[PDB]
Amino acid sequence: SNMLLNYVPVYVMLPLGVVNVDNVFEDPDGLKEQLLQLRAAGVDGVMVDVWWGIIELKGPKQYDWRAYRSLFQLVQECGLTLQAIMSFHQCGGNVGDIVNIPIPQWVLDIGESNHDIFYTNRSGTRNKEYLTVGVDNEPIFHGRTAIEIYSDYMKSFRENMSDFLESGLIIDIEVGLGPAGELRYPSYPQSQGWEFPRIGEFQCYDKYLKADFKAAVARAGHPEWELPDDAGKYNDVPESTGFFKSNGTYVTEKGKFFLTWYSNKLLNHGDQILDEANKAFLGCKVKLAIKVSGIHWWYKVENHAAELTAGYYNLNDRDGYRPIARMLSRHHAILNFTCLEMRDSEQPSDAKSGPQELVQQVLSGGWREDIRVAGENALPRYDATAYNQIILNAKPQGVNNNGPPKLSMFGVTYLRLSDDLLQKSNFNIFKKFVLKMHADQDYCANPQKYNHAITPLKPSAPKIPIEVLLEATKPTLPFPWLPETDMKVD
Ligand SMILES: OC[C@H]1O[C@H](O[C@H]2[C@H](O)[C@@H](O)[C@@H](O[C@H]3[C@H](O)[C@@H](O)[C@@H](O[C@H]4[C@H](O)[C@@H](O)[C@H](O)O[C@@H]4CO)O[C@@H]3CO)O[C@@H]2CO)[C@H](O)[C@@H](O)[C@@H]1O
Repeated sequence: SNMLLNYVPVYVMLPLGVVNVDNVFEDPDGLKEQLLQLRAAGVDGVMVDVWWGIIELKGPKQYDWRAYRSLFQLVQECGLTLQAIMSFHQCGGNVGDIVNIPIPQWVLDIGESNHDIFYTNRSGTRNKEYLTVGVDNEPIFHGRTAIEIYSDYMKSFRENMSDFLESGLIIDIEVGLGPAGELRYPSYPQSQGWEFPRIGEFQCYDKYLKADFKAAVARAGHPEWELPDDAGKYNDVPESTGFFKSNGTYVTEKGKFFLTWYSNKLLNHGDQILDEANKAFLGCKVKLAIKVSGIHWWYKVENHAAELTAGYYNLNDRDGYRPIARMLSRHHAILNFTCLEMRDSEQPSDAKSGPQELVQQVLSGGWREDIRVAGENALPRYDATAYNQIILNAKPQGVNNNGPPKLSMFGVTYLRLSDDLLQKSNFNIFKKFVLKMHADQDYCANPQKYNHAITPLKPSAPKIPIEVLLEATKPTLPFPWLPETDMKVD
């Protein structure tokens, strides 16, 4: 078999706010010159937020798809494909967020009077960037539940963009499932202080989550159990907490029970919404995808504090990612792992960071459950170092000169298309990165040639029970990585 079978596509994220809060496509001409640059570089496609808070701004079911229609048209004129994010979250409080885009005002209005629709920490701070899982199924939004809102939105998108869907412009629909569009709790909000190598806080204090928790413990036989109260604050270190120190609460029954409850709320949140997405896009030539954050800090300590916290119940003896991957399998979805570039040695020692290990764990789990795996770089990088790291992760065992590689990622979405990137020296490097992702081949317009043809979305396979999902917590050894890519940028 051909080298082309080694190709991994590359996408570029568009700038935040290319459609402003006013639902206006501000600078088509500018963008256009940029896109044309990417097309000549050999880039396969681009990724864009489809902000819920811009589209359904006016009131319920008052969608205005016009400015996005224009943008998609321009992308299509430029010969690029497109990855569309159903962004049901706010833009603004996270790293890199240069523009503020909130959720719909009319939703915000409701929260003015029912504060418990937001994620809440133990101190009672309400985070407005995303609606809490606790209201997925509460019909308090003018008669709709939150899941109905998301679902209606995706249906509308589907019907209103059907021409672009059928012309094959859109290749994947990333379903936003939490803050920054990631399936996670907002445990590390910059907007509340949080600073890097801090552990973050559990976000289950809104009333619906607290009531669910309380009923559940009571059924377990411990009505008396409460939500954690010894876990510290955003910027603690684990050892400084009752919850996470050795022999702390996290390894008690109560803690295990809690952690399981907490992490399972995510799994079910993701499963239910993907169900809705599957039905909305049924028949379309697209794949669905979700985003999983890379919480590499504290990875190297037994407690994995930041991971727990974000709702990833990952320990050294409990795989907290593989169950997500298994969940994705019934929906035929892709796991988009949002941190691919970092090296362990670039982290402060005191953060006990294990980014490379975390990567191998996550991709291996996906590959093992037989799903497709994609990823992004978490932070803006322009150096060969970062690029060669992404290339290694893309094809962990190198290129197969006589067939398809044994392990390969399904795609990688580079972080942001800025002025800096297009600078002459930066862009020259990038061009190389693109070439080596492409395995030394020229850009290949027909994906069928590299074994990526998209077939019409089928219906989801049947619900897998939580027990079965949870079997995937059994630790496995990762697949073997090369120490260095065989296809470096230098
Ligand atoms: O336009 C698409 C979306 O883009 C933005 O969200 C993306 C994040 O910016 C990107 O970093 C990533 O998400 C998480 C990373 O996996 C995780 O490592 C972390 O980044 C850390 C970093 O590891 C650490 O060293 C540094 O010092 O602190 C950072 C922590 O904040 O958190 C990231 C976010 O949870 O992928 C996201 C989605 O593509 C926009 O904010 C989002 O609104 C857009 O939808």
